[PDB]
Amino acid sequence: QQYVNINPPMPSDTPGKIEVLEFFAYTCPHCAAIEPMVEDWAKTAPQDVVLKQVPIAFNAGMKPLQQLYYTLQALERPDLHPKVFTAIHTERKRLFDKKAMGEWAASQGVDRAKFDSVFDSFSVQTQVQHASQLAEAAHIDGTPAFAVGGRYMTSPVLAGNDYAGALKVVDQLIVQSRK
Repeated sequence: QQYVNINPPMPSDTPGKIEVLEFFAYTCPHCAAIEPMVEDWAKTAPQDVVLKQVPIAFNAGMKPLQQLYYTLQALERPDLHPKVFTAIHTERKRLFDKKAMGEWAASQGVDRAKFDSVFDSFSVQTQVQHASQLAEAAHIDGTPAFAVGGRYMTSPVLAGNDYAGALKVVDQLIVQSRK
């Protein structure tokens, strides 16, 4: 009813843990709205569950925003991740290409040369490719969306058009994923 099956199931990337993938995009207003609720949910999630946030690209212009996510993670600035949403949606900053992104990161204390180097790195390119591979295998059709255990997919729309309802379904799917 409030979720769909992923067939064939996706293989697990975290032994002994149930993976929850939140597929998101920085440009998605609902991803921005749900982000603090996801961060709060992650604080109380079961210890055998791991949350991964996976940036997606439905058109090629979204690929720099995938690179931005993995660049901030590689620079060990996860504090800047929620601030990207705020900068784009509340402060109306146009953080849509590498140049604007690097200027914004530099204003946040990131060395510009390191940002630019990491943004172009093979490691980031591989993570972006993997993010799009995961979205393809999970049969993504919008954001925000949640894949649970590599086997089930839900979203606020599927869970009765409600953010908290989506996370309640995620909780139900976690129990199901343990069998």
